[PDB]
This record gives sequence, structure tokens and C-alpha cells, in this order.
Amino acid sequence: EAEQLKNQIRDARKACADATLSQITNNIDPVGRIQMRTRRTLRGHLAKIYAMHWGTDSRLLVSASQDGKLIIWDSYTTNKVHAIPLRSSWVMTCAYAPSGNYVACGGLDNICSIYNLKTREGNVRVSRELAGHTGYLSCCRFLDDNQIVTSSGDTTCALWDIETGQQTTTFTGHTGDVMSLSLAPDTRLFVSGACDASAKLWDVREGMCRQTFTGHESDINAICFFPNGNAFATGSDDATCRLFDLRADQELMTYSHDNIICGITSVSFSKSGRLLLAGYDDFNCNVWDALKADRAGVLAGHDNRVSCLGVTDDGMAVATGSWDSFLKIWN
Amino acid sequence: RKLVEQLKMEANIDRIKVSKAAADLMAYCEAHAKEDPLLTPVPASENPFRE
Amino acid sequence: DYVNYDIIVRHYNYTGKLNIKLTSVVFILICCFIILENIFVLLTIWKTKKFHRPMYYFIGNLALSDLLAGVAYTANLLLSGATTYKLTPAQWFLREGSMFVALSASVFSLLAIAIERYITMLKMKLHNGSNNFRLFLLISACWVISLILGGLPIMGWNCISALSSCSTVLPLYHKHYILFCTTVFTLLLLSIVILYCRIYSLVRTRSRRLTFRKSEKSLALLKTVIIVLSVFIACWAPLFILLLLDVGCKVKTCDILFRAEYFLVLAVLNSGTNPIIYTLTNKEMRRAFI
Amino acid sequence: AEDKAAVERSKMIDRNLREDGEKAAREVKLLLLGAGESGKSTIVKQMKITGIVETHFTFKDLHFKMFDVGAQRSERKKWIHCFEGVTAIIFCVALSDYDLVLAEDEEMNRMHESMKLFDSICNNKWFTDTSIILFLNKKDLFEEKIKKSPLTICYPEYAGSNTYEEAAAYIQCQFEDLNKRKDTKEIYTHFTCATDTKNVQFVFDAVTDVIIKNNLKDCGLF
Ligand SMILES: CCc1cc(/C(C)=N/OCc2ccc(C3CCCCC3)c(C(F)(F)F)c2)ccc1CN1CC(C(=O)O)C1
Ligand SMILES: *[C@@H]1O[C@H](CO)[C@@H](O)[C@H](O)[C@H]1NC(C)=O
Repeated sequence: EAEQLKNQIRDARKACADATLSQITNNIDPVGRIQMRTRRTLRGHLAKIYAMHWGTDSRLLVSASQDGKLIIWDSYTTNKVHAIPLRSSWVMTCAYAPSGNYVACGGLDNICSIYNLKTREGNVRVSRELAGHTGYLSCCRFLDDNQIVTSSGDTTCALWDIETGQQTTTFTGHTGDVMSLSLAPDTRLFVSGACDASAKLWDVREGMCRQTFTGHESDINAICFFPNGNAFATGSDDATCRLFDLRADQELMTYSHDNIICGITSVSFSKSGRLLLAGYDDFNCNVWDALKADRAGVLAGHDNRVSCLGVTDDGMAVATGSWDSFLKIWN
Repeated sequence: RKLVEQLKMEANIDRIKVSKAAADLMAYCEAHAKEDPLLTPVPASENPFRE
Repeated sequence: DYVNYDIIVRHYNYTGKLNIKLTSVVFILICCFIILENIFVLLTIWKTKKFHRPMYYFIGNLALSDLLAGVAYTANLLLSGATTYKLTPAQWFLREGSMFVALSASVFSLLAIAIERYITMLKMKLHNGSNNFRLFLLISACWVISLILGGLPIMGWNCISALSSCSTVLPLYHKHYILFCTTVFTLLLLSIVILYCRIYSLVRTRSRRLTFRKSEKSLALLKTVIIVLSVFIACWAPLFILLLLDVGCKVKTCDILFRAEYFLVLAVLNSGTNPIIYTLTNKEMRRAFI
Repeated sequence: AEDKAAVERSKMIDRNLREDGEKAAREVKLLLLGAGESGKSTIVKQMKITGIVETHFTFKDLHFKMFDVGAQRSERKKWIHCFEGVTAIIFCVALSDYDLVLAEDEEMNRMHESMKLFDSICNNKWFTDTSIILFLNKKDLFEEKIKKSPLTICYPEYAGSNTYEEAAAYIQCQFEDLNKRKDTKEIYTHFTCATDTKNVQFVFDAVTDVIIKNNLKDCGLF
């Protein structure tokens, strides 16, 4: 029965690909070369940088380093607004609440720590610690000041209630380590990519997997939602990125090149969704054209692998964080 | 039984031909092309990271 | 005076040296070889991003010193012979002081490398800090002291006022200046030897206290120290002895003092040996080369 | 009116970051690894005199942080690189696991599983210049067992006599042969027991040896 179910899924999918994305997008003008330069350089981390996340104001950002520091920067002036001494230095992810009041991080401690930034004293206290995951913490993203979603190496994702500190919902069904997650703009769905080489779309309200997407031949390390919420992009260890559309339940475009054989560490879109920025293990970040399968730029300024990558909500700047301990704002 | 149950719920789903999805993506990208700084280099006066 | 062409004639006549060669060809070839080796070393410390730690600046400083010494020896071979008498005493002093400055710089760079190494093995710190204050202090003292020591003869302190005190080797130098230079060389040699002996002693004594089950780094270290010190002394001992003898022997007494080019070419040869010694034993430079 | 205060606060933060980094650079980092039923807990218990456990101990004017990651059932290739840069790896094997089968209980000899793990870790691309301290545990229990059940049950190709010294050295050699990076890193070995009182000393000497070697490599002398 399972074999026939898979065959039916395959046939109902192949009956939808009347024409490849490249055909319909064939004639639109190419973006041409994209050239961005390093307008800032943030210094102060003394180890590898593993994650960064822009604030919603597009000015402040948080970076997590294995030096055991969570640093909140003002990217305009480069002033360090805050420096938080994490209890566990083996951090892998960090998030900035949409309201600018809280930050989150976590990692090999299997805990999601939540820190309050706006306090009467004026110092940053630890506000909450979320402890129900059995593997390490790969990614975390607030929904508001009281709800956060986490993905774990234990092959599960969770929706938490920060006030009570309890897992409100659990998302099971992945077979490998879940490595990244991206909330939908509306905040009602979210996609997760795992080491089983598949992505899954989850309904936050209900707690069930709505769709599964396959095609990658290795781990999915990064996943980003397209701006309009009807598509997403996955970057993998097979040196490929791919673009999936929820309503088609099928792979549309695949961004790869022979000269590229390393892994992908992070993916993001530009504010219009026209550019797909992908960090790589070979110390670079490629600027793909999402609609047309053609590379259109390189952000080459780091000495070690580009571990993290982000775009501001206003779309003005890009942020690259690297194992070489430096962050760069690109424009 | 759990695996077949999940797949069976993923089969009876309203799909669309990929051409429609490609058209939607292309249209959305075209509609917001005039507001993407990284795509259309903004004047230096209005860019907060230059002056 | 300093613009009289008769002074050089007068001094060379007093020291018995009043007169292109074949040996110049082979010597210039050796100089080209040394220049090429040191250019390769300099190009390697620049291309590889890993080589930006303080210790690598000291190696490149030595490479620059040896390159300068090769260039100076080339120029001194080109401008010597019959071009000496077509030379002003100011030009003569420049020609000789160039060699003095370059070789002094190379020896001081060797001492600088020894001091860095002895500081690093004395700290025994898990990460070695990319300190720049001593790296600037030491690499500048080298060149400054070299220029001052090798500039003294032109700014006075020479044999021009009185012909009695003239070395047979450089007839326009004052024997006391050569004595000063040989003493400085002796101090530098003793410093380098003692520094590397203390480095080896540290490594060996620290390794002795460790208790494993049934040396390896305390024997290869001894071999490297032996190579370094032995090559240095072997290349620089003939010329040092020659100049001591010159300060001793009176004019027109010692014939050996006339064929002093062989000693000089050996001392410059040390500059070619330096890149091999400080790149082959690294066992990380070799990989970066290819 | 506020930019001056902002710049002052940033400079203070830079000060504290520099001071914390300098303090952290003077600490030895040890990654603890081993199979399930090894004597890892014994090593940690005698060296102190849900996620990742850190143990800080100071010995002979030298501060060590040992990180135990035994409670990570997730795939190791996703987080092993996080430990690139540790001073050393402590790896624990149980000499008594040679006659024991795994939870499969069909043919998976425990000692073979430990050998596979050691081979994976030693030759891993992230640990090429990082040394391994090997602790062979349970030596008394092993000594007792090998009086009854011949070693041949593991390593069928072993003609040596059934005595503690011979077979113990044999297994030490079997583990040290799996090293392929035989030029870049060392493998220090030490036969632990239930109570020895000198395992901290052995780790100290191993880290000192590594420190001296790394210093010689910071000069051009190695
Ligand atoms: C006739 C051969 C000849 C010889 C020389 C000599 C003697 N250079 O000596 C360099 C030196 C440089 C540096 C030092 C040390 C000082 C202390 C610190 C460490 C370095 C010493 C020292 F002495 F100290 F060891 C010596 C120069 C030019 C010519 C060739 N000229 C052309 C020929 C002609 O025309 O006949 C004369
Ligand atoms: C060399 O010196 C002697 C004595 O000082 C002098 O008589 C002779 O003319 C000099 N030779 C030349 C070529 O000037």
C-alpha cells in the first residue's frame, strides 16, 4: 500500500509539470551582474560565528559565537549595543523577537534560552529556559513575545509557550536531524528541512505535516521562505539549492554549478524574492537569480566558510557571518 | 499504519500544474522589483550604510 | 678630503694593492642564486594567509636582509677591480658600507629570530599571541643599528687623516673600526648560540618530566640546532679570522690578505644557506611552497 | 547627545570582550568520547578531584574544561566540527568489552564497535592535528575475564598467549594501527582501572607534550 501511495503521489506530480519553470521565465530579461561591497565590518567575536538574525527595525542585529557571546550590534554605527554572556558556549542558533524586546539562542545544551533586553535595571537578564528537546537545537524563531518554534537534532520540532515554558505542540515525522526552519510571513505555516533529505510543511495551529518535498540527495542545511509565502528554497550538502512551490507540491528550479561542489550553509531571499543569496563552505556567498537559473554575483570577503546569512526587512543590506569570526554588512 | 496514513492524507490534495506556480512567482517578483534595494542600487543619499 | 681621486691611490699604494675577472662570473651567478632563493621565500610568506603570525615576519625580515646582501655583493663585484681608481672616496665608502650594512642586517635578523623563538618557548602558552610591539621593536632595532654601525666610516672614523692605521683589506677603513665590527659580530654569535642552546635545554628538561609508556622531538630539535649553528659558524668563521688577522698583521706582511674575495663569498654564501635552513626544517613551509 | 554615550558603552563592551577572550585563551579544551558501557563516567569522576556536560578542573597551575557529549543520540557529523580547536580528545575503551555483544546480540562485538568509533574519530577530517589520549578501562575486569575466555573471540588472528600483558598490548596495538594520520597527531595511551589516582597526571603530561609540540610548530623548529 505504501508503495502504491508513493506511486500515486509521483504520478499526480508528474501530471502537473506541463512545462519547466525555465520555459515560462525564459524570456524575461536577465538580472545581469550584481555587485555588492562591504560597507561595514563588525569585530569583537573571538571564535567562529554560527548564527545571525536581523531585528525587525533593520538596524540592530544579533550574532552568536562559540566564544560564548551573544552580541547585539548597531549596524549603522557599528556600536555594540549589548554583549550577553551565554551559560553554554556551544550555541548554534539565535533569534531576535519581532518586537525587539527579547533574543533567543541555543545549541548543544538542548535548551532554548530567552533573554530580556528591556529591563528596569538596564541590564540583560535571562528570562526563560525551554527544556524539552532530546537533541541539539538547530534553529529557533519567535512568533511573538510569547511563542517560539524550535527545530532539533532529535528529528522533531516544537512550538513553545514562553510564559509557562511548556511545549504547546510537537511536530514529528522527519526521519533525520532537522537543521533549519523558516516561518511563513503570515505565521500560520512553517517549513523545516532535515538530514533525511526532505522538507516538510507544518501547520502551526493543527500540528500535522501538510506536505513533504523530496529531491535532494543529502542533508538540507538551510531553508528560507519566499516573500509571498507560496514557495520556499532549500540549500543542501549536495552542493545544490532547489526551489519548491507548495501549491504545485513539486520541484521547480535547481540552482547548481559544476564549479560548485561544496555544501550550502545558509539561504535567503531579497526583499522582492528575485535574488537568492546562498552561503557556501568554500568561503563565498553566491547571488543566484531565483527566476532564471544563473549565478549573478559573488560576496567574497571571508577566510573561512560563510556560516550564516541574512537580509533586512527593508531590503537595504545583507549580513554575512563566517567561521573567521567577522560579520560583514554588504550593500 | 502511521506512515500510510500520512501519505494518504498527502495524496488527496488540490495540486496545480507547475506553469501556474511559475507564472505566480514571476508576477510577484515583477510587482515588487521597484522596491528591492539589493536589486536596484538605491541612491547613495538614501542608503544608510554609505552616508 | 672626500673628493680627491688621489686618496684612494695613496691608500691602496700604502697597503700594496695598487694595480673583468673570470671568478666574477661565478660569483655573480652565486649572487643571482641567492637573490632568487630569497625572492622565493619572500613570495611564499606573502601568498599564504596562514603565514601572518609574528614568527613569519622575522623569517621574512631575514629573507629581505639576505636579498639585500646578495644585491650589495653583486654591486661590489661590479664596481671593484679597475673601477676602484675611477671612484671618489665618498663613492668608495658607499660601496663598502653597503656590504657592511647588508651583512650586519642579516646577522641581526638571525639574532631577532633567535630572540622570538626563545620568547615563545619560554612562555609555553596554549595560543601564541600575534604581539606587534616587540615585532616592531626588534625588526627596527636590527635595521637601525645596522645602518648606524655601517655608516660610521663615511661620517668620519676612517684612515684618511693618517695612513698608518689602515686595514690591508679595506684600505680606507680604520683598523679600530674593523675591531669594533668584529667584536660586535662576536657578541651576536655568542647571543645566537646561547639562545638556541637555551631553547633546546628548555624543550629537553620539560620533556624529561613527562611519564609515558614504552626524545622524538628532543632529538630532531638537536639536529636542527646543530645544523643552524654549525652552518652559521662555518660560513662566517673564515672572514672573521681574516679580519682579526688584518687588524693584527702590518702592511705588506701577510699575502693572504690579498685574496680576501673567497672569504667574502663564503660569508655571503651564508645568506643563501639561510632560506634553505629556515624553510626545509619548518615542514609547513614546504607544503606552502607548492 | 546620545551618540557619545553609545560610543562609550561600545568601548566598555569591547574592553570586557577583550578581557574575557584573554582569560578564555588560557584554558585547555578536552573532548570526551567513548562507547556506551566504557568507563567514561569513572574517568570524569576521578578527574574532578540532557545535552552537553562541562567539567572544569585545575591541575598544577593549568585550567581544563572537559566536554562530555555522550547524551547526543543525533547524527555526529552535524556537530563534530564544533570541537575543531580543542587541545585534545580523550577516548575511552573498555577492555572487558572484547567478549561482549551489542544490543543486536547476533554478531556485533562491542570491542569492534568501539574500534569503528575510534577509527571514525581519529581519521576524521576535523581532527587532523589534534591528539588523542586513549584510556583503556576495566583492566582488572579484563584481567579476570581473559583467564577464562580466550581473546580469539575478538581478533580471531591472534596467536599470543592468554596473559594480561600480552593481550593488553595486543589490543593497544590494534587501536593504534587504525591511526592513518600517523604523521600529524599522536595517540597517548594509559591503562586505567577502577582506582589509580594518577590519571589527571597523565592527562596533564599529555597536554604539556602537546603544548610543547604546538609551540615548536609556532616557531619553525618542528
Ligand atoms: C677585498 C674584499 C672585500 C672585503 C669586504 C669586507 C671585509 N666586508 O666585510 C663585511 C662585513 C659586514 C658586517 C660585519 C659584521 C659587523 C658586526 C655585526 C655583524 C656583521 C663584518 C665583520 F667584520 F664584523 F665581521 C664584515 C668588503 C669589500 C671587499 C671588496 N672590495 C672591492 C675590493 C677592491 O677593490 O680591491 C675591496
Ligand atoms: C706608490 O708609492 C710610492 C711611495 O709612496 C711612490 O714613490 C710611487 O710613485 C707610488 N706609485 C704611484 C703610481 O703613485
